[PDB]
Amino acid sequence: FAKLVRPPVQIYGIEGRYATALYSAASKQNKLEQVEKELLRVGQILKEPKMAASLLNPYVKRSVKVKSLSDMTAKEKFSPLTSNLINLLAENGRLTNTPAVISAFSTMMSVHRGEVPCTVTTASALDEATLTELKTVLKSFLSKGQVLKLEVKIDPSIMGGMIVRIGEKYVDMSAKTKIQKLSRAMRE
Amino acid sequence: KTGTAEVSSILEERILGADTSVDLEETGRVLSIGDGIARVHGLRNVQAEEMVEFSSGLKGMSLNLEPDNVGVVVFGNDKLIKEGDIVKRTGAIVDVPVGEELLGRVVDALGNAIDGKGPIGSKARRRVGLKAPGIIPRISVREPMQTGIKAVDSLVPIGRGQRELIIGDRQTGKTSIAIDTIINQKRFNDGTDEKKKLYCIYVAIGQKRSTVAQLVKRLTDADAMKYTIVVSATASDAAPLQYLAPYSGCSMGEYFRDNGKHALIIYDDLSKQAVAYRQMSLLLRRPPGREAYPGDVFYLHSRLLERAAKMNDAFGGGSLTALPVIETQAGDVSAYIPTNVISITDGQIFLETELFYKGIRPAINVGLSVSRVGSAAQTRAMKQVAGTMKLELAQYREVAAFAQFGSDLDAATQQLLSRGVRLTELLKQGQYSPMAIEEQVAVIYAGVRGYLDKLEPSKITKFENAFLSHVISQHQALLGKIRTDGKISEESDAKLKEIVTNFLAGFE
Amino acid sequence: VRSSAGAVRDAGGAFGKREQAEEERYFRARAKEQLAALKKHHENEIS
Amino acid sequence: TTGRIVAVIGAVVDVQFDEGLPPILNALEVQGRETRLVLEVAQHLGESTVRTIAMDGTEGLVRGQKVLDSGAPIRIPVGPETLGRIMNVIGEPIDERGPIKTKQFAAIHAEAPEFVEMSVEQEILVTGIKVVDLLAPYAKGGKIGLFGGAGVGKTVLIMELINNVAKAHGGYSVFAGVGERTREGNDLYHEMIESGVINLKDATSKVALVYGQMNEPPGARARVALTGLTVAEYFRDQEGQDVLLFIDNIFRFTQAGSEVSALLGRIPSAVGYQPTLATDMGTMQERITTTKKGSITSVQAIYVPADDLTDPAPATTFAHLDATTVLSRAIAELGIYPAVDPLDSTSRIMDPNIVGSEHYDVARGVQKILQDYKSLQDIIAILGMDELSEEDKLTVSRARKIQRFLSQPFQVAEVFTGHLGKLVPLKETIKGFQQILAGEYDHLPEQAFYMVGPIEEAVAKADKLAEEH
Repeated sequence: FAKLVRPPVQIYGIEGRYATALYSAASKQNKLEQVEKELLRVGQILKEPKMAASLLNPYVKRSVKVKSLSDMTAKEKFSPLTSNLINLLAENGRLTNTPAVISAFSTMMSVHRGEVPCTVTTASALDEATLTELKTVLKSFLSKGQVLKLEVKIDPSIMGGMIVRIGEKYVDMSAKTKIQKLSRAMRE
Repeated sequence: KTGTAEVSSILEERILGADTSVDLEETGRVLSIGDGIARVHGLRNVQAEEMVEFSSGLKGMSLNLEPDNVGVVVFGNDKLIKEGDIVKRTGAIVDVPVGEELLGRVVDALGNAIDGKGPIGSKARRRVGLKAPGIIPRISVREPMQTGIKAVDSLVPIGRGQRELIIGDRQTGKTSIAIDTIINQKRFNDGTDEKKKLYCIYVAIGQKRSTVAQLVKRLTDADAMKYTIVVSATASDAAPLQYLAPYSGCSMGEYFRDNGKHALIIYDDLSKQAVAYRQMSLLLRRPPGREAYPGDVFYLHSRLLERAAKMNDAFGGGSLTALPVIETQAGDVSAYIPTNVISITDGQIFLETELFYKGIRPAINVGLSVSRVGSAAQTRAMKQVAGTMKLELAQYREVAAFAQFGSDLDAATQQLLSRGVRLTELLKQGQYSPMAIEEQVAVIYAGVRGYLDKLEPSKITKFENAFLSHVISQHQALLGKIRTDGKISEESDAKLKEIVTNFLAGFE
Repeated sequence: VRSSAGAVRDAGGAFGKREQAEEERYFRARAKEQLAALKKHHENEIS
Repeated sequence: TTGRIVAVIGAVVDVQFDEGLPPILNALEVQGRETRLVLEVAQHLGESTVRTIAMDGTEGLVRGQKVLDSGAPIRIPVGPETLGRIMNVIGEPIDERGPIKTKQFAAIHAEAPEFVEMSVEQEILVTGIKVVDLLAPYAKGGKIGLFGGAGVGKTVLIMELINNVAKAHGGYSVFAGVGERTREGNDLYHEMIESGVINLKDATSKVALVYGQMNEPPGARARVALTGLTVAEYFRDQEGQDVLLFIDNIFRFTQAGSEVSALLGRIPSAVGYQPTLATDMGTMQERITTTKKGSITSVQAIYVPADDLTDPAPATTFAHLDATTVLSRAIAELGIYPAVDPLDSTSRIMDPNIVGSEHYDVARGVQKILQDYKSLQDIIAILGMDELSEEDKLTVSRARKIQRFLSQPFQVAEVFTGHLGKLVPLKETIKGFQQILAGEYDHLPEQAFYMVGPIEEAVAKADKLAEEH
């Protein structure tokens, strides 16, 4: 078989297999950015209430669905890769999980351009200077060229401190966990 | 949901328009391979049960045609097949060579010689999956198929075009019944009568190679290979070969049937063909039924056994007797495959281990044995003596419980016990020593007229022998008269009376 | 479903043990008698 | 080639390859293990993944661990240097004595001999055991089975055979312990060292051992039989000589195959067995054969789960054996040892034209008298012995004498019985049983015949019983 080039992050499931096929197809011929843009476009194109209502009805024949999607793709001047992907999803009847495929490819492309999602949780909000030093130190965690994608949620359930997720790495300087630790060890 | 062809390799091919340089009509690429089952992508123009050929020189049969893929069963080890291989159509359903060029040759399930005696003649070929005859071509079973065994020929007659069934336990004598039947046909094949010659086929499913080699040596010793084919599908063979071997044998025999000759096919053992089919079906993810057997396992054996027919003179008159062998486990004739094949066939020779060790070898248990053809498959002389023998044995089987007590019972029961014991000691037979029909009828006639009520039971096995040698040497005219004539004429009856009395007059 | 010889002692119920004992007692008695006769013959054949 | 673990479920590891896949049955080596873990490929799942069974514990495996592809099936060291050693499935030594230094490595997977290689000659193998020699005589080059449940004498009988046949056997010998207690493996190692078949000093060892005991994961138990079989095959072909091959039990091969089938995606068959039971057993039992180039005498112990001889595993194994000796618990309860069932044992050579008419007639007379005894036992359960025809009591007495006379003391069962082992030549067994049937001993008591060798020993034991009466 053709030795497909594996994606950076392995997505699994039906969407995973379709997205890995698309990523392998695009990586050769080097059309990853354009194909991602076209995927974002079809993200809205199919979402149109008329098109969505006409594609979620399993009593319109697959022939009609494929013909309509071919017409839309021609009317949008897409890459042959994206047009063939939409045709393939339509033939296999996998349109109901098309947004899953776009989301999978988005996740797969983000890692391709070197991004490590991050999460910070605190009892209350932060002052922008402190967030700046957080940016600096977290970038210290990352490797060379690995952009960061910070997300700062606010969880009052914890009693203070901070919680940081960087990929699968996790550091919990939160008051609640330390209270729990002392209460347990002291209880013993 | 999910399909097996939705793997990312196929989708990758199809996204960048690389699916147009590949011929998906007569070739396919293996998606999966495991436990002897390959799942192939493509082969869109492949017929059910067609034979495909893998790139590595192996063959396979395409059984499951699903929307996404084709389920091929490999004819050998799946060591040589790897995911991504190339599978090409052969174009033709599986067929085997046929003709008199197979006689005396050991072949495997596909007609390839395995005895190292050179290529196989093979002028004609025949498809293994051919529909059996219909209602009209056949005619009632009338001719006898001389087994050469006193019990089988006397109380469980087998005609030509009949499907008997040698059902029994392990190590009871089933293969011995089959081999004695095969060996007894030399007296007809050697002769010149062209409507009595029987050609034999021995299908050996799932037996180890040493057993088949010893069996072939046994047949060669008895000079009974020149008219025998042996089709080996031994244990090391892949499941599809064990599954096909009965059908290859049946087609090699249907050749003889279609051309006016007569054939005998001995599917030994069918309960192993059922197991091989069960394997193939379970690995193809087909829905299991009772005991994990697929639903169409009755179909598998019925479409095989219903090819044993007796064509009429407007088609040639040939015939194909079938003697399927089945091994019941404890005594369970109510299990699945024993039940199916008991309901398919026309009778049964039921063998025992209680009788085997009580000294009654062959261990044919009459009363449980039956032949729904019956007297129609017997000669007139054999009918005459066997009617009385069967009646007396039936009388003896319902008072055999008293056999231990015996004494302190009325005279009628004593006589029944005595006659029954003499008759049972008469039905005892050696091994690989079949007997012509005249010999059998002479012996049973001596037995059933009371001429052994004086001899002690321990001496009946010696009487039988000495008397038989006597008649075979001194009196050939009477035996020839009975044989050719087919019946016991009044003068022949008187001659038998005088011979039996004169020999018994002094025996000591 | 049938029945076969030597099944009473295959079940091993009450009849099986009863039969085993009915056999063992009798043959112990006969063994004792035969041993007595063997001793008598031994003594009578010394000379 | 280099691949990468992508799943670990029990003993089944799924390995993904970016380059070309490895063929089925190939051995792969996991990189990053202190010991040697070898996986064996069993399926191609598509998408470049291959499923495999691990020949060792899969603890501490990490999704992503690199894997090397050896390119060939598991290759074990073979030759005269393996004699006196012990081995794993993968051939590395487990006797703590150093590397096995051979020049030949043999792959454990091979095709069975073709039909044009089968030997068709049979001659009795006299083992020195009365019941075996009389009713189910063995044969040189033939495959022997020892069926029976747990606790009936399979291991004791096989040890006894090694004591007799192997000790006085010129050719080599192989013992593959498949899924059996490790205590027994050590006991055999030390007993062999004591006897002298395994010599730790010189190079005169006559036995090669392979052990896959029941602490191993199913992958290793399913393949140690093939490892022992490969050693035996090499000694058969290249050495061109007689070989013995003892296996204990060959039911653990089937069972170990059944413990992974469900995880490989196969629907089960009749009773929680893999769908490929008969094929998997045939592709192994078909390499244990006496071709025209050599000769393997194979003795196999076959566990029968819950004494059920109709279970699929023993039921299927029955068809691959020339001789069988069905040890029975109902006879071991009576104290008759070995508990070989005289009516449920058979041999191929048991014909008048191979053994002789005297041997055959004696055997058939014994079997007939025992069957008649079984028939009578039903009546004795109602009447009683006192009410039998004076001829029947004769049958019962002969049957009990014959039942006891088949018992024999082994040289390896000294510890249990405390008696001394006896080897009975074939002519003496035939004479003993012919005399017992002919009535030349219908005065000696039954117990005189219990656990003795030739018949004269029974006479002497009866004399002693009478003197201290």
